[PDB]
Amino acid sequence: AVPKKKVSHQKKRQKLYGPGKKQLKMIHHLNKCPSCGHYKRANTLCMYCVGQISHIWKTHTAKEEIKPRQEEELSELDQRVLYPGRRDTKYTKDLKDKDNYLERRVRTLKKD
Amino acid sequence: TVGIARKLSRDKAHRDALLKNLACQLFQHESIVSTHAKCKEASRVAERIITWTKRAITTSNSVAQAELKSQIQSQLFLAGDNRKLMKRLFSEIAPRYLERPGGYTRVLRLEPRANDSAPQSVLELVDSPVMSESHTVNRGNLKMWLLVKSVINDDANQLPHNPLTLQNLHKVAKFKAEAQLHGEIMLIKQVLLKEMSLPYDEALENERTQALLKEVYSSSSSYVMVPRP
Amino acid sequence: MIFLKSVIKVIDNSGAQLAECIKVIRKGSPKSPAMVGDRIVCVIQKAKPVKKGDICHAIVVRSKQRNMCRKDGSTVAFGDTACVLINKNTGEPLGTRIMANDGCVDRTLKDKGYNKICSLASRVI
Amino acid sequence: KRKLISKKNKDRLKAGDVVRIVYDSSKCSYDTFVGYILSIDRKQLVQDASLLLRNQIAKTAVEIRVPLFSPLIERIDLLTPHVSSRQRNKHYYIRGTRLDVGDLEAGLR
RNA sequence: UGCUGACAUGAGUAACGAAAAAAAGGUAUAAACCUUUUCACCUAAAACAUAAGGUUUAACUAUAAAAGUACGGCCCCUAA
RNA sequence: UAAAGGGAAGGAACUCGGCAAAGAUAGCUCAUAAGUUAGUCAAUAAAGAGUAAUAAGAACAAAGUUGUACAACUGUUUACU
RNA sequence: AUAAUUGAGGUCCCGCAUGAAUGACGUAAUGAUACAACAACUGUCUCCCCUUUAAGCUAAGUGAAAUUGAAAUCGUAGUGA
RNA sequence: AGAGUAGAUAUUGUAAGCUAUGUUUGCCACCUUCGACUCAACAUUUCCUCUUGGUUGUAAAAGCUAAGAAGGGUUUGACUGUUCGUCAAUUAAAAUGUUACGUGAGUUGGGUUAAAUACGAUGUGAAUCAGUAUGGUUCCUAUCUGCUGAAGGAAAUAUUAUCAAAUUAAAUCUCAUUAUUAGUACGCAAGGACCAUAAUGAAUCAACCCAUGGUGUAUCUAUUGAUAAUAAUAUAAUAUAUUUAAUAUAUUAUCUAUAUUAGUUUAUAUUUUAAUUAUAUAUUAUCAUAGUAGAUAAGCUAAGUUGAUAAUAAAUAAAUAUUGAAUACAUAUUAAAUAUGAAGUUGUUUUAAUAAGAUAAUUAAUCUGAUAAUUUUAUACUAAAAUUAAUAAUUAUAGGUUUUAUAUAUUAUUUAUAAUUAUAAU
Ligand SMILES: [Mg+2]
Ligand SMILES: [Mg+2]
Ligand SMILES: [Mg+2]
Ligand SMILES: [Mg+2]
Ligand SMILES: [Mg+2]
Ligand SMILES: [Mg+2]
Ligand SMILES: [Mg+2]
Ligand SMILES: [Mg+2]
Ligand SMILES: [Mg+2]
Ligand SMILES: [Mg+2]
Ligand SMILES: [Mg+2]
Ligand SMILES: [Mg+2]
Ligand SMILES: [Mg+2]
Ligand SMILES: [Mg+2]
Ligand SMILES: [Mg+2]
Ligand SMILES: [Mg+2]
Ligand SMILES: [Mg+2]
Ligand SMILES: [Mg+2]
Ligand SMILES: [Mg+2]
Ligand SMILES: [Mg+2]
Ligand SMILES: [Mg+2]
Ligand SMILES: [Mg+2]
Ligand SMILES: [Mg+2]
Ligand SMILES: [Mg+2]
Ligand SMILES: [Zn+2]
Repeated sequence: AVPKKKVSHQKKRQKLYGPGKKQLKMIHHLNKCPSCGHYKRANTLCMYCVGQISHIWKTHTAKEEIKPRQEEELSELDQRVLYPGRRDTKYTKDLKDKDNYLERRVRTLKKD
Repeated sequence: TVGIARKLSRDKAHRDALLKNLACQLFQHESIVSTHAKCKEASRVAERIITWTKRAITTSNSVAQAELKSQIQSQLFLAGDNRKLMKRLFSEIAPRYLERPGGYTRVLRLEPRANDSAPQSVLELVDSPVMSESHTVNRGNLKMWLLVKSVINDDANQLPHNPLTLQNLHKVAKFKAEAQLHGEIMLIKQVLLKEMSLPYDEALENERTQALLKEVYSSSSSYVMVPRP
Repeated sequence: MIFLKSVIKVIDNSGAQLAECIKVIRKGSPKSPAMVGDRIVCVIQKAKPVKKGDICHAIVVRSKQRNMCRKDGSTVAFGDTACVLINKNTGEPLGTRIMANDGCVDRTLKDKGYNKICSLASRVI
Repeated sequence: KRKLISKKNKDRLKAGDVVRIVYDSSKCSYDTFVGYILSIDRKQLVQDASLLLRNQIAKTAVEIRVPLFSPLIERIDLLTPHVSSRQRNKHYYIRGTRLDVGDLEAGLR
C-alpha cells in the first residue's frame, strides 16, 4: 500500500523521463497549407483558412438583429428617464472582461 | 451490440437521440463542427437517411415508398426548426444526390480543441449549393471554398497548381455541370477577394477560371516487369 | 445431462416411478454429467405399491438436452430425461418391458450396444 | 430440396406445416419421422440449413432437427399445410401450451 | 513517535462527489458564460408559495414600498 | 470491480446456514379447516372459484406450509459493531 | 426422519450440577428472535457464459493521502539477537 | 523369547538394545488462530500405475512381504465450525507429509479470547468458569523484491528486408474398461492367467465457432398505459402573386385547433353557450428495468466440434544371466571380457525466447524504417498486421453505395408489364 522509503532523486527521474512512452515526441507530421503557405498539421484542414471561411459565412448568413420598433425613435432624455444604467456586481464585471479569461486562436508560422 | 457502431460513452437511447439530433442539425445547416467520433457516426446515419429518401423518390412500389417515408420519419426529430425538414429532404436535399452512389457526407479533420484536447472535425453535405438568391452566398461546402482559396493563392504566387488540388477539383466536378461549376467558382472568388486584401479584375478572373476548368475537364521506376524465363 | 440429485423418469415396469441420480459410473470426476447411454446409480424416490429408498443402477435412455450431436449432423431432444433400471453385475434390464405408453429412446443406445433395451422400446428415434 | 425453403418460392415450407421425413434405406436403416415444423433454420451458406420439428408420442414429446441437405434424407413430404391462425416465423412458443401439436400419427389414422 | 518553519517522497498517481446531451449565434475568443432551437431529467418535485437559518448570496448602490380587511410582527392577554 | 438483464441440461449437489438471487395465475367479489383464551384470533388462512385471459405479454400492492426452544402480546434498548 | 444425520422431533431417567413468583408446567395468538423439516423457485452450485451501464485504460485540465535513517533494494545454501 | 497344522527368521517379533526424524504430547524461555474457499509448489518413509526378489504360508486368480521407481494420477455426498471421525456411493488409488501445522495487503469468519443477555455450577457479594447457549467491528489506491504479460533504448564478431539451426527456458509424459490370445496355461472342482494387441472411453491440455445450445441496449414484430409530433383533409387569420368588379373566386406560403360564461364556497371534469378553434384520419417519436413478451445477424462462448496423452532410439535402477580367475571348488565382475532389464533417465514431440548461418540490397526520380491518415486479422497504452490506387498499367482500408444472402412477419385474395382480361413472376 505504502512506500517503504523516500524515493531517491535518481530513481524518480529515471521512472519519469527514462522511457520513450513518457517523453513528448516531436510533431514531424506537419506541412504547408495550400491556401496560404503556413504550417498546418498533416491530414488536417488549416485552422486559419477554415476560420476565415466560417467568418465570411456568418457575415453573409447573419440573422437580422431584431431591434424593437419603439426604441428606435425613443427620445434620448426619455430613454434616460426610462432605463437608467445601474452599477454591475463584481461577478458581472469579471464576466464582462472576457479578454482576461478567454483565449483567441494563435496563428502559425510561415512554412518554407 | 459489441462492435457494430461506436458507443460514445452514452447509453442506447441517449446515443440514438444524439445521433438523430446531429443528423437533423447537419440537414439544417449543411456543415457543422463537432468531435471526430460523433461526426463519424452522424455521417453514417445521415447517409442512410439520404439513401432512404432517394429510394422513396425513385421506387414505383407504393408499399416500399410508404415504408421508406416511415423510416425517414422515425430517423428524425421534426419539431422546432426541423418541422419542415421532411419536406426539405425530399424537395431540396435528396435530388442533389440522385446520380451519386453513396458518399453524401464529408468529414474533415480539424485541430484538436485547446481546452479538452478532443479531436475535432467538420461534417458536411457534399454538393451543397453555394449561392442562394436574395442572400449572396450560402452557408455551404467548406471544401470547395478551401479549394478556391488555394487556387487564388497559387494565382497570386504565379505558381503551378498542385496535383492534389487538381485531383480535388476533378472530384468536385465529376457530379457537376461545367458551366454551373464555373459560375460557383466565380461567385466564391469575388467574395474571397473581398475578404482578403487582393484586388479583383473580372474578365481576367473569368479567363483564369475557364483555363482551370479546361485542364480539369478534358483528361490527358527501378523495377521492370518481365515474364518468367 | 444428469448430475447429482437430478430426478428422472423410470420408463420401466420394475415399479420404480421416479429416481434420483446419486452417481455416474464410468466417468472419473463426480462433477461430470451422465448422458444418454451412460450408466448411473440412483435412489428410487417414488414407486408403485423394488421399493422407495432402494439404491439401484440405471441407464439413461433419453434426455431433454438439445445440443447432443449425432454423427449424421442431426440432434434429437425429448420432453423428459428417462432411464431404465438394470442389474448390478448382469447389466441387463431389471424390468421385463419398457412402458409402451412412454417408451421412446435415442438410437444412440443401439450404437452403444444396449440391444436388449432398444428392442424393448416402443420406438427408437 | 432447395426449392422448398426458397424465400422466393411461394409454396415453400413454413412453421406450422406438418411433414414426413423419409430417409434413404440404402444409406441408413432409420425409420421415417413425422413432425410439425416449429422452425426452418436458414444460414449464411445454403447446404447447412435445417428444420426443427416436433411430435408428441403417447404422452411424451420429441423434437428433431434435421439437416435438410443430408444425403441420408431422400425427400420430405408435406402432409398438412399450416393454418393462417398461428402467426410468427418460429413457433417455439407452442410447446407446452394449448397450441401444442398432439399426436400427428394419430391424426393421420 | 521533540517543538516551529520551509521543502521533499508517494506523484503528476488516486480522485474531481448520485447525471443526458447536441447544434447555431454571441465571439476566424468558449466542452464549462449567455441566447435560440432540438433532446432529456424532476414533476403530492429538482415546481410555486413560505417558516428558521446565514459571509447580501438577489434580477444590486438609481436596491428589497403597507392605516387594515384569506398581512405578520409591537400592542393587549396570558401558558410552560 | 460495482450496479443491472438474460441464460441449455440439471434444481441446494453451494454454504456454518437456501446467505444472496429466484419464485406472485386479481389488487374487486365470493369461498376459506384444524386448533382456540370464542376474537373471521388463526385470516390477507392455505388450497379453490367468479369476471379477464389462450401465448404474447406496463409499473406499483401482494411471496409459502409445518415442528421445536425462548418470550404472552403492540412496545423499548447498547446515537456509531 | 436421510442413499448415508455429532443437526431436528419423539420418548427413556445414575438430574456430573432440575423444580414451583431468581416462579413450575402444557396451549391460542403474536416475533425481521433462534434451531429444524417439506413444498415451490432459482447462477447458490455442477460451471460458467454472454450483454449493458459507471469505473479501470489513453489524451487534456486540476491535483491528494498514509509512508519515508540513507540506498547503486536479485536467487539459493550457510551464518547470525 | 514366542506364534505360524511341523519349523525362530513365508508372514509374524513381548520385555530389554542401538539409532533416525523434529509430522504428536511435552520441557526450555533466545524471541511478543482452527476450519472452509482459491491457487498450489516441494518431498518420498509409494496408495494406485511400470520393473523386479521371497512366498511347506508362489497350482492359477486374488494376496501377503521386500527392492527399484516421484513420470502421470490420487473423490463426490449425509452428519458436525470442525482438520479429524462415523456412514453412503464410487474409484486403478481414494498415500504420508513439508511449505509461518503453505496461502486472511488473495476470499470467507462457521469455531475461537471483548462489550448485551440467559442457564448450570462456584462465591456472602461485585463477579467468576479447561462450562453451555443467541447476538455481535478493523482497513489499505502497491514504493522496492518477486512473479504474469507488453513496450522503448541498446553494442550488431557491427547495416537493412526476410528465412532462420544448435542451445536455453518451460509444457507434455497418462489411466481404466471391454474384446481378442482363451474358457487356452494352471487346477479334483470352483475358479481362471502372464506375455501381447486392438477398440471404447477417463481425466488433462490445446485449438475452433461449419453446425448445436446461450447471449445478442440494432432486430423486426406484438402489445398496456400517458404524452408529444409530421403529413393529409375541413375550418380561420395573415402575407404574397393571379383572376374579378379595394371586393369576391382560386393558387402558393406561414401561423392557428385556442379562449370567455353558466350551472349556489374552492378545484377539476362534464354538457350547454361563445369561437375558425377539428378527425374511432396515415405515419412517427419519447417514457415506463431495453416498459413488457416472441423470435433474432455478426461476435463472443460451452452444454458443442476437432485434435493431442511424443513414437523409434541410446545408456541404465532394482533385478536376471554367460564365461571366468584371484582362492585346484565356487563366484553374473566390490577382477579382465560378454549379455538381458522400468510409466524412471537421456532423448523425441510441443510453445516462448535468443539469433549462429543463409538469401538479397547498397547513398537512394518509388533504399530501409519512423512520424501522419483509414483500419482489424491485433489491441489497456503500445506493439503486430492490412491499406494510403487515382497513371501507361495493376492493389478496396474503413464508411457509404450496390449484391445476393440472413434476420423479422405479413404476403398468390399478391406484385410487375399491356388492355374485370393476357403474360412474367412473390
Ligand atoms: Mg530532533
Ligand atoms: Mg502508483
Ligand atoms: Mg493507475
Ligand atoms: Mg482516474
Ligand atoms: Mg459532479
Ligand atoms: Mg461557440
Ligand atoms: Mg397528479
Ligand atoms: Mg422558491
Ligand atoms: Mg460441501
Ligand atoms: Mg449440503
Ligand atoms: Mg412487495
Ligand atoms: Mg417479545
Ligand atoms: Mg419466567
Ligand atoms: Mg415487536
Ligand atoms: Mg491526466
Ligand atoms: Mg523408495
Ligand atoms: Mg498474506
Ligand atoms: Mg503480508
Ligand atoms: Mg440478527
Ligand atoms: Mg457457434
Ligand atoms: Mg449466435
Ligand atoms: Mg420521466
Ligand atoms: Mg474429445
Ligand atoms: Mg478495382
Ligand atoms: Zn492556411
